[PDB]
Amino acid sequence: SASAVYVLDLKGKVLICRNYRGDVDMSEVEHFMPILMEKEEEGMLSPILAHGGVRFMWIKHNNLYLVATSKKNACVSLVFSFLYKVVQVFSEYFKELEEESIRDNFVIIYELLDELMDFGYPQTTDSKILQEYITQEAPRPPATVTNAVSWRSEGIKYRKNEVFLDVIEAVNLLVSANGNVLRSEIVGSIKMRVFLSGMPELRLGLNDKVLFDNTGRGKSKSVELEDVKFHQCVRLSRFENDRTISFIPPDGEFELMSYRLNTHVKPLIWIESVIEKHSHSRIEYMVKAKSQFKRRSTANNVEIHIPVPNDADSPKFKTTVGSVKWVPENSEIVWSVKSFPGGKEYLMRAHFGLPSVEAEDKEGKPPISVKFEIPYFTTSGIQVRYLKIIEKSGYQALPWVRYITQNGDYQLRTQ
Amino acid sequence: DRKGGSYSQAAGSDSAQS
Amino acid sequence: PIRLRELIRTIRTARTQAEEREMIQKECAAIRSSFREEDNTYRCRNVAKLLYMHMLGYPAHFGQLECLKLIASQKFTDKRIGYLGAMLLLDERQDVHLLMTNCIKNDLNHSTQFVQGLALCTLGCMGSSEMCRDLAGEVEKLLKTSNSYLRKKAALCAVHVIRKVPELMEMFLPATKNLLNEKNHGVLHTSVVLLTEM
Amino acid sequence: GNIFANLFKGLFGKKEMRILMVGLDAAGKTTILYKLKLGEIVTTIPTIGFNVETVEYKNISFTVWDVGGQDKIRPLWRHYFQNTQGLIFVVDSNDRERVNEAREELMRMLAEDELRDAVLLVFANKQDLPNAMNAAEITDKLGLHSLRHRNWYIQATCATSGDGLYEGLDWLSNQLRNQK
Amino acid sequence: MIHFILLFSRQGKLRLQKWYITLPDKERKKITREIVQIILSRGHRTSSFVDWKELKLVYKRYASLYFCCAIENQDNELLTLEIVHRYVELLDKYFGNVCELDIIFNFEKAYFILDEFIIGGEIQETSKKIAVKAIEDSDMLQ
Amino acid sequence: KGENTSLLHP
Amino acid sequence: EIFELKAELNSDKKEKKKEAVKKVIASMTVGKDVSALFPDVVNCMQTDNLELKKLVYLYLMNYAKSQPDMAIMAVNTFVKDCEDPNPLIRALAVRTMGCIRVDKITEYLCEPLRKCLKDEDPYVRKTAAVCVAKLHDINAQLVEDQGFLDTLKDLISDSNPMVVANAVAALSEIAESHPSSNLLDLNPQSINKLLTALNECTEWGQIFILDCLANYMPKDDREAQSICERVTPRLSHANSAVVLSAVKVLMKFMEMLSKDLDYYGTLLKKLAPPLVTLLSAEPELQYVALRNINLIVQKRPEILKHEMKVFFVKYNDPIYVKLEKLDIMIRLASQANIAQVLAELREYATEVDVDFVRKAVRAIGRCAIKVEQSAERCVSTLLDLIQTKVNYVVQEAIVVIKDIFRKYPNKYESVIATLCENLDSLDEPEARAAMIWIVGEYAERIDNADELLESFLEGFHDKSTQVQLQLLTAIVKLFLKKPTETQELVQQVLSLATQDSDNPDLRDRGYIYWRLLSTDPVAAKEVVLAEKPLISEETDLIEPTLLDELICYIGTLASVYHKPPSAFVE
Ligand SMILES: Nc1nc2c(ncn2[C@@H]2O[C@H](COP(=O)(O)OP(=O)(O)OP(=O)(O)O)[C@@H](O)[C@H]2O)c(=O)[nH]1
Ligand SMILES: [Mg+2]
Repeated sequence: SASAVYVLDLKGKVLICRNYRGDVDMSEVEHFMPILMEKEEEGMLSPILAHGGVRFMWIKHNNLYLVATSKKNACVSLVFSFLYKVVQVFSEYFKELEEESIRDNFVIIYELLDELMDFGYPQTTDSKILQEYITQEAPRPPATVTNAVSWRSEGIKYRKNEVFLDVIEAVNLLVSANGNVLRSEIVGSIKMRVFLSGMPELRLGLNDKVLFDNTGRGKSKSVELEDVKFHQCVRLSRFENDRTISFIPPDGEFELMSYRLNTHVKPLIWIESVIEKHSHSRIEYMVKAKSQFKRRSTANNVEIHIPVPNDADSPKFKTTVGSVKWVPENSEIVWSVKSFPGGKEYLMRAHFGLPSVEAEDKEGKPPISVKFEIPYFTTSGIQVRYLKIIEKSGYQALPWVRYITQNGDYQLRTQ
Repeated sequence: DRKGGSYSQAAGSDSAQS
Repeated sequence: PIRLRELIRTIRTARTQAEEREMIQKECAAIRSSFREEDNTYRCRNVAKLLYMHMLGYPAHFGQLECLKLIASQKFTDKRIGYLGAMLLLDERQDVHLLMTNCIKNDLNHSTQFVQGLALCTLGCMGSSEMCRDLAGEVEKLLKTSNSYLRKKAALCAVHVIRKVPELMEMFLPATKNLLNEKNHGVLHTSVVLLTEM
Repeated sequence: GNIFANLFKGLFGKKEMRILMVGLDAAGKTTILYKLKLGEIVTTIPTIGFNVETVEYKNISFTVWDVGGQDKIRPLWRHYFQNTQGLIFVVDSNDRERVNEAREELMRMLAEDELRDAVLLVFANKQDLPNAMNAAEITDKLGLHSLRHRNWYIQATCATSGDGLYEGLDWLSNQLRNQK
Repeated sequence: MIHFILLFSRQGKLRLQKWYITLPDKERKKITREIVQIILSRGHRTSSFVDWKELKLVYKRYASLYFCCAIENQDNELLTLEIVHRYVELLDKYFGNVCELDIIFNFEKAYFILDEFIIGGEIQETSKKIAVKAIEDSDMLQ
Repeated sequence: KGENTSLLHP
Repeated sequence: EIFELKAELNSDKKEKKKEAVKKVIASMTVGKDVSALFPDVVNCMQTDNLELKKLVYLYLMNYAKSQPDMAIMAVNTFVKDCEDPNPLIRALAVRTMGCIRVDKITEYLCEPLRKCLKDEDPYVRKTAAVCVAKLHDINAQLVEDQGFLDTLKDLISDSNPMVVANAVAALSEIAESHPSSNLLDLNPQSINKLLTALNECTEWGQIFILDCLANYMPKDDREAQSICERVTPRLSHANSAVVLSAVKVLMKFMEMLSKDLDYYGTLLKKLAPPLVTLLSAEPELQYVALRNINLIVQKRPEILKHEMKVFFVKYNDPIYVKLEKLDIMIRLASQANIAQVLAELREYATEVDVDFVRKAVRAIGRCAIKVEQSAERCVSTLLDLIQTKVNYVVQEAIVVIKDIFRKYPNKYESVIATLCENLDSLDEPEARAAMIWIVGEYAERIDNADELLESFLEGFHDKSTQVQLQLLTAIVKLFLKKPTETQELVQQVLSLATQDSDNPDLRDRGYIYWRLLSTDPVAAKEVVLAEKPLISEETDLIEPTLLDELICYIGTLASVYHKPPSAFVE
């Protein structure tokens, strides 16, 4: 139940404001900046502020803070979801989210803001559907918004019927400084870019552990997805009844399902790093990277960030394979490797200087984060089985999909 | 070609389960 | 060795605080690399950049020994940069100003009237409770001279020492006697300030 | 890449080198540094700070950084440990009560993991009184042979006259440069 | 004696700083922020004088960037304004039509002028042309 | 801008 | 400027009117008080172009409260535009009519709203559903006079599930401001009809079709089981708010379910994965998710009992998420994951956030107090942290040890020896008092307790009131326990606290101690050095009455602050 959705800037100027209820004075935004400054300088800054009886719940964008005032006990989660939908719409309409578009796209921004939410209740958020009634370059609204299917416009015709899938893996690892891994979760993400003719009803089928157990095939390699979050197109009743994944894909690239399950297997990359930090004299970086992944897979663009001293200078890198660059902006040793064959082992021996005078305040120990991205490798073992493309007109679809394995929260706690 | 693994064709349904 | 003007122009191009921090660190890494090589040619520019970064709100504790080295140098621009660094990033609680006493004493008897002025100004601005104990002997020597451009600095240094060391005012009584007949207004003002402080 | 300019410079000499000057107060360090630079015995007050100079001899720029031996300046020797290649030890054999303190200071300064490439250079100063020991009694008392991975060399230099300075400089040059 | 002098811009950025008191850097940073907040939160008719922590913080901005000082509670207050005006005139005369751009880029010259004019919180030269001649002689030395 | 303006305009 | 703009807007060329409208819209966006030309833009309002009418409507809505008097020249335009065949124009007119906050304009707007209420166009019906609520917010009695509640109720009984969701949201908004008289509640048939459209509503429509059930209360297990059978599928929705609404609805409906049946276990097992997946949301939604977990954790702690690893804070997590992670871990702290909690807290004590360090120390103390099986491990961790020589860490550990010794001091005599020489130069008032209390209460394992109290007696007259009282208590306890080496110390304390002590409570305490000492020193052992009863720990669980109402308020501002919905609204 937001009161006024506004767009701020990095200096406190309200780039654009659009009140939906009028229950909050338009001059209350002037106190948001001083309140945020007071909160950030005392450690009490929060995305949801409070100006007397008025709360300012907002998120931080690339260059603007999407603040939305409210007064009653509105659903803060609803406000956050509306802000996220607005950010996604802005990203879909404008390729960049900066001040260069707020002062230049006011003609369409006001229309989008007016159409998106009325009286504090958003009603339309489909960027592909919204692109048919509000344009920056108007006919009656499409029947898709009034119709039940509000994510697939009817009458779409293409010369071919190509659906490209993207099974992107997310390897998140939380390795403590003692050498054990605490949080090792794998978050699957099936992102497809559908290009079909008509309103096809895709019937996705994978090698799910629950599906295999129900069929009676609970003995082969089946992914044990603890959490499966389907898109709005996926029918919840069909999935709940017998694990039937039936949904009409939209036109373009979108996130169909987002799997999330834990993993009890050894890490793909083992990072044995040591720190021979002499007191104000020098330091050594005995970093060893052991690839526990399969030797048949190659991790393209391996980037193991090694946080070196913030005041380190005159650095030297004695490594084995891969370029080693020290970035003073990020204050870390960027162990960049282009191609790392599975089972490979690269050894590096860093050595940098240190000022004689000690620092005034502590600097902390940022965790070492690898940036491995191994294509054509599914760690969870989930394999797509079938995709029932059904159309009333009748056509022969050509489904396609690729598996990409990358690093998620692949951090390693330092000593 | 494409970085992250070559795209592969998918089936239509579980042909082995009718 | 980038110039101070170029660094200021680049910093003016920084919009966000996080990006400004990265840009400042980009120059700080190069300054640290140049200082670790014991650079002596382009030291003035690195010192100016470090002073600007420290004034910008960035840490510059590593740029302390380089100021002591530049203070005992022979060039004039380097000496001025070292004096400015000692005045700005140096204080009584630094614990690194103890070695500057020898440089101040060496520059206290220099033939140049500007290097000695810079040394006296640095001592007045950043005098400690111990540097004045070993510098009071040379302060009185410059106070009894006839240099008008130096009499005002000597009076200020003596006042700063007496404020820092109240038990050393007994050594200034026989130096300011019969010093109210100065024609210059600055010398008279310095003598009046010293007398009021005493 | 081509380094022909480096060879051309080396045709007349390119190496300069550096040097350190540490030790206790009243050890004749300033007078020795002045004689090395100028060639006269200059009268100087105790070094509250330090003295940094250079010496041009044998085509090598012998940069000397004099360090005092004040109690408040004893822990300040770590400031010159950064980007330092040489080290010279100036003993005071005329102070029996301060010999143990000088040895302890040398041992503490020799117990650093940053100064490993700096060879030992023991200079026997105040070689004018009959109470001064030889070039072996001081070394035996200090146990200079017990310095593992340390190239030490004791040299007796007379502060009033200046004998033995040239031999010490030649030894330092031979220890620094390993060519003809 | 002036405890400190801080040349701060209207946006809050500080273009000059010279404190005569030996205070910690975190304490100095907090003091500067508090002074900027207090001065930045004051009207145009506040008398240009603030008693912040038993110190008569006097502010007299002649441009978008303002000026500030910290004198002990034992001397006159208009003397600080006169000294600030004299320093502004000296800075304008030494450079020539001094503006905001010349201050950020030429902070080294401003620091040298301040050092040759005010030392230790006290004044060094009452005149305005002798200081200019001395600064010119020091700069022409190379 | 507001910065190129002189301090006292003399 | 203004005159030129007015001349351009009072022209006959549309190529100038559109530019003038764009300039007027940009000037207001740039922060220009353009309300002075409100009557001048009114003439150029009824135009065939749709790109210009929206700007005029926006200007009128933004320039409605400022010039209510000049707003009377727009009712005819709204009436004429409320009948255009194009649904977009009618929807825009309906949306702009309710946005005008004019008391003399809403009276005449009832006829167009009534005409558009039964419109065949679904967009028009959806717009009118919000317009009815907007009008009722301004004039509550006007909506009742116009008879819109009956029309709103039948909207739920119609097709176009988006329009149904909009009507449900409007009815909920109207009933929320209502005094509960003539409630819009419906029988199970209405709930079933709403559920039949819940699988067809949009992403925003699901929250509306889910909040209505938050007020209804089931009466049997069969109805509750049937409702849960449809609320369960909502746990697999990509919208993080839809998952939160489904979880809140399931928790509300679980108040009538029977734990003896197998439905409670299935509901409990099918909801842990949803909360776990919510923990991987955007950083802004992280605070809301943590607040919801904390508010649900005090009601049914058997759901997320095995979910401890996902509560570990990340290196890039925000401060508002880092603070909540410690509270979540403390609320889920048990003997099964005591070692993991201790390991996570130990790594949280090497950070740089002083507030984060204090929160970690408080969480470690709370975990030690809650579970007595890991008290030795907590004490060892506190001793190791104190041995690291951290001023803030030492100050937090002093209070932590003071709190731990008060609860379980039976076997804490082996830690006083290390705490005897612990850099007592710390000036923190919250730590000096704790150290003094520990020394006084535990002045049996410290053989030099009298000597340590001397350093704290130098400025007891100007240290603090709490510190002075703690020192006076410790000195009295030491004198009562060991009166041989503290005979003169008691007299000195009595003289310094009763003669030169101006504290009223401190003076009263000193006088009472002196009277007790001069009356019967033997009885002081059973009077002052007595065995205090078990200390009642501050229960962090909320009252069952507020939690029951807090369950119904899920995902709103009343859940993040953990405060009543009537104690925070104005
Ligand atoms: N008679 C005599 N005295 C000497 C001789 N060499 C050094 N000294 C004494 O040693 C003292 C040291 O003088 P400097 O070399 O200038 O100072 P330093 O050795 O660096 O000692 P500090 O400045 O305190 O660190 C002098 O004051 C001399 O009295 C010498 O050859 N003959
Ligand atoms: Mg000397």
